[PDB]
Amino acid sequence: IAVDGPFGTASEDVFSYEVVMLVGAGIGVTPFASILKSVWYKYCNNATNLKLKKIYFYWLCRDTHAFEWFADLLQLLESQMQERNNAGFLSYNIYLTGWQKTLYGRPNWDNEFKTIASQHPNTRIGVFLCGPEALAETLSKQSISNSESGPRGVHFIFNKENF
Ligand code: NI
Ligand code: NI
Ligand code: NI
Ligand code: NI
Ligand code: NI
Ligand code: NI
Ligand code: NI
Repeated sequence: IAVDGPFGTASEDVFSYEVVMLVGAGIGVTPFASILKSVWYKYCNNATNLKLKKIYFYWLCRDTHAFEWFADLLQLLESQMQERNNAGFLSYNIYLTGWQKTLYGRPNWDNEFKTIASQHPNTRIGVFLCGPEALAETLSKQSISNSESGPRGVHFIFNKENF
């Protein structure tokens, strides 16, 4: 059993939230490949657990060919989802940082958290990451700064995972 596999801790944590923000940068996108596959499998066969309803995926990429296989995986998943009546389950943004649209540059995280927040009031959002320690700081800060103690407040819970 792998942490990034169907019965791994990371996969279980991801499935415990109604909505999640998954961020994978560079080689850090690799674990998410197995996680996305397992989540799609569970969604189609796991009657006993129906918690996860929405995935916001962020891919920070420098070399587009090095992980060409990951892009194909995203299209594959996206296709299967549109098929079995579930397009909208996954929304992904790809950022080419070398210098479902693909953008050049890095995201404005403050803007991203606000948008997601406004779309899911009174929701506990799990935030996950596999990438540079700095990006972890940013996500942590944003997660806290964008959460609200109010009744309709949104909660961004950054989950540490041992990839
Ligand atoms: Ni194992
Ligand atoms: Ni496993
Ligand atoms: Ni378990
Ligand atoms: Ni090659
Ligand atoms: Ni350069
Ligand atoms: Ni709700
Ligand atoms: Ni609350």
